[PDB]
Amino acid sequence: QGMIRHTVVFTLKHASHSLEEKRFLVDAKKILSAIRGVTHFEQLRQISPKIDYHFGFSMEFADQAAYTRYNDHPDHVAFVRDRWVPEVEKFLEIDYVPLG
Amino acid sequence: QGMIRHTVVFTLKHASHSLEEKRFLVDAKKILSAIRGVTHFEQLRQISPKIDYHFGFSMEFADQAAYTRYNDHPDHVAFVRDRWVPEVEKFLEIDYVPLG
Repeated sequence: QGMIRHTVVFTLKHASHSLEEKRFLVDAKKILSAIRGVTHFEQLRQISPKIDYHFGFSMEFADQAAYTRYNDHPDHVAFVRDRWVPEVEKFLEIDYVPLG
Repeated sequence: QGMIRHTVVFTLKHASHSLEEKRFLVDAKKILSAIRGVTHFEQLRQISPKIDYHFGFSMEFADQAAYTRYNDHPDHVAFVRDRWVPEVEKFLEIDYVPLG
């Protein structure tokens, strides 16, 4: 079936430009980009005024197997439990594959 | 300020797998990818079951000037008036710049 582009757009509970915000972004990058199968991990600022999300993470997986293996990796599980759930205010997951 | 990744996630009023759906996608690609400043135009299928959008378009602009010039291009204006507004059920625009 092929390549999957996994993305998440989000807003944190932390104040804009704070050290808490910086630390979430810096730590997420270090942790998530190190997981086997994660490719082209990018941190983004969301700039459209129409939707109320401040940031995004984007990455690509060779296939659904790699995506599932990332999701279930202990480092990802720990990150979601210990950082994402407590610090993220709101989010949308948007995953893509090439049209076909 | 730099590169802008312009994306739109959407659902059409047309039935899934129909010729009307095919034609919207085929024509959007031909029209939009030909506009000066549009780079890496990609048509995508949205696959997360959590959000109710079927497709996405993604493209990149060198800067905000190129983005604005695409938006205001007669071909884009005509496409939005004649195809997007009448055929799109719902959508979200999510634009990104590199964090940073």
